[PDB]
Amino acid sequence: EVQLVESGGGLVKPGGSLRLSCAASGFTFSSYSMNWVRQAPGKGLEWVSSISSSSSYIYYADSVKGRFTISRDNAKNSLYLQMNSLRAEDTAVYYCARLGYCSGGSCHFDYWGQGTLVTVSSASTKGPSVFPLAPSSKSTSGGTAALGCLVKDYFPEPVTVSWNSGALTSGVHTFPAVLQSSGLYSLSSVVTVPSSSLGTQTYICNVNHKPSNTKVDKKVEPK
Amino acid sequence: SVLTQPPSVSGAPGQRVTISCTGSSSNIGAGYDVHWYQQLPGTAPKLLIYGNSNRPSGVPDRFSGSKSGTSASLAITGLQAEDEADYYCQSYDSSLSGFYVFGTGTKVTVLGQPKAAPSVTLFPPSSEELQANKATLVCLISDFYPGAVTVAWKADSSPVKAGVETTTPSKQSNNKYAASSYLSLTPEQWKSHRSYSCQVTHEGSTVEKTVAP
Amino acid sequence: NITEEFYQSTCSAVSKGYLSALRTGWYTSVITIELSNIKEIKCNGTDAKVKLIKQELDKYKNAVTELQLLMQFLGFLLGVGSAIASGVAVSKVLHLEGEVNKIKSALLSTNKAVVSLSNGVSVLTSKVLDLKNYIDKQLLPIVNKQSCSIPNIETVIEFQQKNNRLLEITREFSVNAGVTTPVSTYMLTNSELLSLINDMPITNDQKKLMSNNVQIVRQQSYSIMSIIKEEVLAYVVQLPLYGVIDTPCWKLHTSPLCTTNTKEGSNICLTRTDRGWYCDNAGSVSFFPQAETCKVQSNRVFCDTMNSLTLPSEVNLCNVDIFNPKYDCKIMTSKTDVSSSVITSLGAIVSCYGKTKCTASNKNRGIIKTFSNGCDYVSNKGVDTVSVGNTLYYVNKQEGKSLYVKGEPIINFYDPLVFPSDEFDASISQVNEKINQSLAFIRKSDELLSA
Amino acid sequence: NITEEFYQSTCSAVSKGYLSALRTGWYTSVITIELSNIKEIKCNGTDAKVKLIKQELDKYKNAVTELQLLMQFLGFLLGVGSAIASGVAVSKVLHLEGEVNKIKSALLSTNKAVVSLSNGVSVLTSKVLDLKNYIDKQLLPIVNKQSCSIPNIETVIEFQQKNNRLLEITREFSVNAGVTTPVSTYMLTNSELLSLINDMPITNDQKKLMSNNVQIVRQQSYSIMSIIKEEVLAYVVQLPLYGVIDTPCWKLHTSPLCTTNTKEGSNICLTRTDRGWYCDNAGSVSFFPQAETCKVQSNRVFCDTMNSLTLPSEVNLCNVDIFNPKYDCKIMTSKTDVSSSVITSLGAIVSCYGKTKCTASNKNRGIIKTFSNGCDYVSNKGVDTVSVGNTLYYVNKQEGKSLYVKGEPIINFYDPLVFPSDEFDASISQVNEKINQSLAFIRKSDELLSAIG
Repeated sequence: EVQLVESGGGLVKPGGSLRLSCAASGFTFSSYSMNWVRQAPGKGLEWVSSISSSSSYIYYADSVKGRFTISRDNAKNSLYLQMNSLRAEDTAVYYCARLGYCSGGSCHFDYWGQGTLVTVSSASTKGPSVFPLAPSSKSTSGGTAALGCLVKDYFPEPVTVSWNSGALTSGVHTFPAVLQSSGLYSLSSVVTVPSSSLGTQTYICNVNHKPSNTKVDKKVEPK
Repeated sequence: SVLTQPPSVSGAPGQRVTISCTGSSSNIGAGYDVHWYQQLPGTAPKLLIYGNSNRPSGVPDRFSGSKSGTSASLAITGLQAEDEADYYCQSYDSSLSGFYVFGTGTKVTVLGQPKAAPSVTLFPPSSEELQANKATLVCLISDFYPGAVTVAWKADSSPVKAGVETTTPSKQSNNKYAASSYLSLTPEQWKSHRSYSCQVTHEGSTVEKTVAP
Repeated sequence: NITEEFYQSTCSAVSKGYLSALRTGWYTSVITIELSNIKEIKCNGTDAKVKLIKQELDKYKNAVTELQLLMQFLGFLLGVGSAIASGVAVSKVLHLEGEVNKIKSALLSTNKAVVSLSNGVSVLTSKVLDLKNYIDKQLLPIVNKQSCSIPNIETVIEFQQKNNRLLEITREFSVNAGVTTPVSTYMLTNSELLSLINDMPITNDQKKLMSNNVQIVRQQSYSIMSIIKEEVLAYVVQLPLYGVIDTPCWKLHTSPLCTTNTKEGSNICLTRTDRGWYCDNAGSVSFFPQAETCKVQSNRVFCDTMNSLTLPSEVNLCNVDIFNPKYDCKIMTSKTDVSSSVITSLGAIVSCYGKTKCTASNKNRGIIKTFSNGCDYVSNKGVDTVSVGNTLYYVNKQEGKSLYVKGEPIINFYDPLVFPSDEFDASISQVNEKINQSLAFIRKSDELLSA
Repeated sequence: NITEEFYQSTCSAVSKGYLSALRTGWYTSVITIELSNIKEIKCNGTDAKVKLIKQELDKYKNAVTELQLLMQFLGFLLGVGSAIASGVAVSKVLHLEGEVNKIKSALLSTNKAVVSLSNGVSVLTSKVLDLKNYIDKQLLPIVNKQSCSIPNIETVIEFQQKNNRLLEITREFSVNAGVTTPVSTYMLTNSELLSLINDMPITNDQKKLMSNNVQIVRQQSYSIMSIIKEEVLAYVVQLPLYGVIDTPCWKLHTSPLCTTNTKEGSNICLTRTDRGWYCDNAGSVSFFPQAETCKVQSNRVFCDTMNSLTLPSEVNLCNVDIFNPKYDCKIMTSKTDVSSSVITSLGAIVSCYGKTKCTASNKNRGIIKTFSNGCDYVSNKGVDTVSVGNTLYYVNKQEGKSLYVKGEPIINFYDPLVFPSDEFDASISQVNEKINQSLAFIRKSDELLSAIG
């Protein structure tokens, strides 16, 4: 019934500009107050800007005053947020939210949109760097050894990793990538194999990063 | 100021759990009402309880909220697994031109499986990366539960917190959790310090592994 | 940004563009005055300046004694509630033992402070005047003695100044039985009220709304006298808090619509009855039949939901389609083809029937338009007056665009032989069914006569 | 000692336990202020203290000049009388030349005396302020002289104080054409007013009632400007007389009662119209349809028989049997099934129709009850607020026990095919005959249709 649709978000460099759009439907729009609430990854929720039902009252959070400009078009069922001089610290998912009615102020947000992602970083498309991970029988179980290869300092997401041209599927564990302070992602991919196969079977990991048309193969031998 | 919530709350299915939302004299103590929002992971936060103590249409009556003085509380009686999510209490503060305040967040973890020890596999820097004047130590953590781990690297006998990048705990296919952590060093440091250790602490237990040239 | 539309067919006009400020609830606030438990003046000196202090002091003593004695069109469809029930319940809580004492403590050092009551609710309190400190520390030790002296006469005037506010507050309550409205500057200065509004648990928009129109807040507030004991005077102030703000509001003007036959009493009339204020509200519409309970400041509208009805959004069709199937639009009927006029926000409606003279004029050029018999309209742009016979009206000179929406007057579609001209609280379907019910019987009755 | 009963079938509530204080009559009292007919100020001296007395004296002269010009639901069934007709006849008697003199004589020695007028009635008269003696004995000899002096500024203050009461009295009269209500403390102080009540020719119980509730008496009193002649100003004070006290009173709250069909245009409504105050009185019942004209202090009720009707005791049956054969209970009909609410004395009635949201809540626990479509009730015990859609009401927190009298809504007994939905001032019998008139209408038409050919 009640619907909210965010749009316009994406990637932009620090200092750039972005206009977020939220289209609503299903109810009498020009009767309600609207709000923007954002959320950085792994952080809490932060209110950004408020706007009255007829644009007569607008307030901004003291963190973002002068840099963000809220607007509404009651005829188009639309809500806009112009964001200037964007910083990397603003990197967050931005949510469209409606202010419900209460008896006496301090109201709640009854319905929320699906949110749009705005990522700001000093970042450029880069290819991955691959390094092998030499094995040994250390912490694992009887005859099991973990070998792999490391995909470091790549951007952006995603990176696809297979093993031996996809012929090997049993025992594969690919780990989620960390977002380093440099602004680059880095992931690993390991496979558990028998101790006897170290001197016999050849193991090559196949990394493919289609955003850069980069395909890299790294042979991993023990030390 | 901002509202205070305990970050981790754990309970078994069918248990009773409470969420403390501690405010200050500039928000709740001024009389403003409190509301709560339920955020399933990766989804849009939806309204759970409004007006301190009222559940909206289509919210199970298992949820109930209270407000008194400068504190707030949310009661989830008879916990079920569809409630593993993030929960935020919300109010209004009057300081600095006014602003809607949110709580610090409560990740409710429904203990559906017994506690699982974190599995630790530690890799040294590749001989190839030492040729490129870089060093990356890979500490792989898998098959633990609940989804809460502590990553501390120790160089010889001393702790090191510079140059650490740690993934967030992610949920595996077996409904257990996994996570990895990468340590960046220079090749001069790898030979200088005698050994490097990855120390993973989890639910009052600790697993530590060490590598050397 | 105000507009207006006139519908030729329904003899009514709608003014759009206003903004809402509807009082949904109330906030209670407690006012305290530190008084001095004074006993009989011991001094009986024969000094003129002292005599003035004596008789001025008795005005204080009697004022406390006075208050000490004190503690012993379609509006008929609206609801009926006790507006001051909130303030009343609070003042009753003050009578509770121990509640008074914790108050005197909480604001002993400072003035404005939040206090939690025995029931468990937080209310905003403030100290406004300290006569206890002045009288007991500067006068009572003097008067307690046999021979007393007053030197600088300025001392007397300063006492008159401080004590005057108490006397006027006491007088207001004695003529209103402890319930006064609006709230006077005697009850609360503007400096004091804004300290409340700024410290009130309301939204920032509510703060700015109340602050720019405080005089309206005064009119929608009650000052309720509570108690007076333990060397303290207290009274609660009930404040409106506007939970609904800036929704589009519109005002409906209506006037009678009649036929234009020459023969007197042969005319039939129809009048739209749903005039008053309408404001959007949670997909519904709050309706106020008595526009007098609503105040207008600039393009803002201040009403009270106490005197409102919550109607569905489909009610609006009565202006653009009175014959819609979803809302039966209320009207009334009569054979009273009397000439009258209705002033709108951006113009004037004129109901001119019979031999009545109906004209509208400009302040500079005099008569500009002469009306025909029936229901017509004219905009305020360049027109200032309106005359119905010898009765004269002025028009609001607020600027804005007005639109004459032509359409054949709906009264022309009714058969006068079957028009129920004796119904006073009816509606479209109610008359349409009354016509259809009354029309069918003669039709069968006539056929019976043929054979 | 307060009770309240709600009848589910009539969508109305009766609050019992109250006590009476009805205004039966009037007593007239004459208030005088001794003035000094002062004209030309001879002195034209230059001095700050002198200037203040002069310009204050002009306020006195201007004030007297102002007053000298002054000398020459079912409420539609109620009567129309001139409330201040009693004061008028009195003030007209004051216009008699000898009448003014008899006043000054009676109040030569003391400040209060009863005077028999030329008509033959005894009325209480009193002087409240003496400016003639202060002005003529302390000021006129000074001002009449060429060079005048004022020592000590306190003399100026003492004059302003005595003269101030006159200006506020003049100010009240000049904007109200000599008829003020309520009677102000400027018009009559409590020390003065209680001296009247104590000296009034009334019974001790009447005295004790008025004295404990003076602020109510003020609002039901009129201050009539009479005359100002010779060297005295006089104005008459009209006071209410309560001939009936402590009879059991009860208040009737009503609310609309409608059907609950899914189709909106198909519903029919009926509402009891006789809401208001009822008080026993000599085996009869005085009825007050407009409860706004009545004031309540504690559990006492102050009304005016002026806007009352004298009803038989059987009117009480409308609450305890609306279909009784002895009193035809007045009602009205309509098809306007709109949501509304009525606050009672110990609770609230709620009429919830259509899809409007109607709930009642607690200050601590939030919503406690959600209402069904129709007419319901709830007591003030543990309930503080009530919401009907966007409209919000508070409930009285007066203590007392409430009782829910369950019963099927009476509207379910009316066939909407013949229901007269256009009657606005009707009653039980008036509705039944309108139905019987419509029932005979189709029935003979059916009978004529049945016996053709």
